[PDB]
Amino acid sequence: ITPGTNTSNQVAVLYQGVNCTEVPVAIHADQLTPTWRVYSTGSNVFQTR
Amino acid sequence: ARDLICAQKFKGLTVLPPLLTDEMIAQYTSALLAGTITSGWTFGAGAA
Ligand SMILES: *[C@@H]1O[C@H](CO)[C@@H](O)[C@H](O)[C@H]1NC(C)=O
Ligand SMILES: *[C@@H]1O[C@H](CO)[C@@H](O)[C@H](O)[C@H]1NC(C)=O
Repeated sequence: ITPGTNTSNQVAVLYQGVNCTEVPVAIHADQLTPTWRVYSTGSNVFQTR
Repeated sequence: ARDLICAQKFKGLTVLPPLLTDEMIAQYTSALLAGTITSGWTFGAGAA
């Protein structure tokens, strides 16, 4: 959900059609791309439809 | 069982929800109906 490279480098990631509880970002199971991981509590995790 | 949409969800065949919710579409319809009822066709060419 990047707001544009010129404006800022901060980005937001939307995981499509998955409940946040059973698949969060802080799990050490390394759900693909081990180096690619968002911070556990960088921002509040929002669950959308 | 596991329904049919859930079965199709596997094998990488998902469904993207619409951007505009049914409630928002209903609100648009209600606004259009109210404009037509009160202001007639005037609101379609400017202010109501
Ligand atoms: C971002 O876009 C604005 C709008 O044209 C521009 O003035 C500005 O220079 C751009 N940023 C950079 C770092 O070039
Ligand atoms: C996600 O899982 C939790 C715990 O199982 C549940 O309480 C919550 O309702 C679920 N959310 C969705 C959107 O299914």
